[PDB]
Amino acid sequence: ATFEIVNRCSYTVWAAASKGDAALDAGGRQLNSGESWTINVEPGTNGGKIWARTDCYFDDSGSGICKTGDCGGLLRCKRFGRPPTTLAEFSLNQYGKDYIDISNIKGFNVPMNFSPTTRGCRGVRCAADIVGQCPAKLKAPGGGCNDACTVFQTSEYCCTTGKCGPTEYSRFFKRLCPDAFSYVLDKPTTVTCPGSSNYRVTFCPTA
Repeated sequence: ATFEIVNRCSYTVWAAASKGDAALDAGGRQLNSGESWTINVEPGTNGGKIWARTDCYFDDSGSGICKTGDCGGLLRCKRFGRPPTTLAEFSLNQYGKDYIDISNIKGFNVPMNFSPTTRGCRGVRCAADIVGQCPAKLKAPGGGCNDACTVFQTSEYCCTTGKCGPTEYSRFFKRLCPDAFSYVLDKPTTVTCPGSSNYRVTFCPTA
């Protein structure tokens, strides 16, 4: 499947694409404002994510740090990123269908739009100014708005027991973006698309 990853933000992002134990395509690439990086994700990829990293430094080997979404210091992500990360999440060719979402379970750093570029299904977006509105106790000094699991490490916020309900904090994310996951047991905002659909993810889709 083809994912086109567009940076509409006014600032540079370092895009990332991983399934947790490996890269998807090259794993990470810088996107200046307006740039696009096109990737190929293997059919059948289950549990893939794309995200943006902010305020990154990399040496000539591709080693360094990012203030949000750092994946073990690598330009070319093998692993998931350090919260806070707005996540575009997808499992493809799962019994004939593709499943996509955006999640704020791991916080929010950059606004995003996740949309098919083929027919049969609708996109989802989390565009609101979550960083600007972020509860004081959730604010990430490095930038972004952490998830309460990250901050507070409780069974309730992190759904450790598979039993958890909404919280003031999940509800904050949910108010700003009702079409993204806010906690582990949120009513699902997963969209079913045709198997082998294609997609575009856009950072800062409105601004």
